[PDB]
Amino acid sequence: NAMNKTELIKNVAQNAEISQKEATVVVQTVVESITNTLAAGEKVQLIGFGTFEVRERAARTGQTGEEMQIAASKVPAFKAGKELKEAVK
Amino acid sequence: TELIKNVAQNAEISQKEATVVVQTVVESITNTLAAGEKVQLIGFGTFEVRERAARTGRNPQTGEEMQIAASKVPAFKAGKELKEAVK
Repeated sequence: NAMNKTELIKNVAQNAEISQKEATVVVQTVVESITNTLAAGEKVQLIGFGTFEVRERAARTGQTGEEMQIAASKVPAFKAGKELKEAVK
Repeated sequence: TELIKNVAQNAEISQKEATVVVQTVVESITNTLAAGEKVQLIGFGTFEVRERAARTGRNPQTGEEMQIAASKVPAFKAGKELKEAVK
């Protein structure tokens, strides 16, 4: 089935033929790196894969009927590259 | 390449090995997504494949019928920990 964090680490250890601990260090690093880049408002390309950035948002309007005004916000965003789009289709 | 720098630094290996190792991460994730399954990362977020069935629609120009093809879109859902850092 699916692949959680612990599953991914163990698949990286197996496939890169490094150890359980090294694999943990690398995946933890990928996670923390992207988080630290986006928190800084910056962009990060993980090539073969895609791009992570911060996407500025302004107010949509937007189930009682109501068009409440939702506030402007920064959210995270991922832009899949060509390789990822071709693997998955 | 700041990312590859953090890996070489935190794992204590060559930039070239950090390359290779990061490629492996990209591939598992890509392979799971390619199989229709999800990749779920505690305290970061989830990747998944947004599947949409063939539909028959309507040409916006002519009111004439229009097949709309099936699709498969790679998606990422950020979790709370990532959303909050970003705001």
